[PDB]
Amino acid sequence: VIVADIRQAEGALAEIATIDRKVGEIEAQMNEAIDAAKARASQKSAPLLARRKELEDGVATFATLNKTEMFKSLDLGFGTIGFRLSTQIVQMSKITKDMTLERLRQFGISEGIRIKEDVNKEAMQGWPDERLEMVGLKRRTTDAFYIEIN
Amino acid sequence: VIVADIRQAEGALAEIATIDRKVGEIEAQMNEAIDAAKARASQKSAPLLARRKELEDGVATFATLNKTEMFKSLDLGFGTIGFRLSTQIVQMSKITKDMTLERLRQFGISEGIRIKEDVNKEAMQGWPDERLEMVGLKRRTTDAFYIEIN
Repeated sequence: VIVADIRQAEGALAEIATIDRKVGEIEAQMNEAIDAAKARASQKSAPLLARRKELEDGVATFATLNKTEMFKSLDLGFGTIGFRLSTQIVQMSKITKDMTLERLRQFGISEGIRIKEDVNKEAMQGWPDERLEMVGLKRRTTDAFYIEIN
Repeated sequence: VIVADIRQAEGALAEIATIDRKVGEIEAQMNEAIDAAKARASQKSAPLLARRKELEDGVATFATLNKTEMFKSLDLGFGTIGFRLSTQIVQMSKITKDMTLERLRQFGISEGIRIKEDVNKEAMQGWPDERLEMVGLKRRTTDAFYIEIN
């Protein structure tokens, strides 16, 4: 396209604003198709997963109440049941994860700590250009074109 | 449900494995409905957004080539066009964001730095219970029931 004068811009920005209105409504129909699918899926499978619970439980009390004689891992053809040992490391009772860090740090244990550092671009903003230059940063100042539909 | 004997478990784990097979196929149909919607949406709007580009550009060269006389922000009824000043702070040319941090830190500027610390649960794992206790951590050891379909 070639926009040779002010009327021809006016033109373009009516078309553009027609596309925005079209597109943005293509994207309403998709979110109705997707909305509907998520709703069918979850409609049909809520009762199946309710039933799977009852049964899952079911076998559970049975396998505990009968535990001592019965087991490792009893094969049931359709799959295995049984008991497994999972160790997890967790906070002590009244101790937050930040208190564990400060302790790791009081004791000098840096292997205990995971750090992710980042530059604070907002204390930066109120610096002069020279202070930025010393920390390896520059203000990039753009004059950019904007079409801005109503 | 009440699973009073080994045959009745066998029962349950055939049903369960039927649900898993049903559900997990409800969830294939949804991802075909959603797959299809994302594909219609993006089919109809690829040409509309191609056209929006041509026009967007279009007005752009026109507004630059004609810049000095023409502008702030010319109103076109359907919306505004023009030029705006956006300042952004960015890395200097051969300087990574980690070198800017180390510099911030060489100079003692802690306001420049954003930290997010975290406990390394993997150096933890090879600790005795007592070392954990001092940093406020405990090994929680669970014996859990597992039904595990084939």
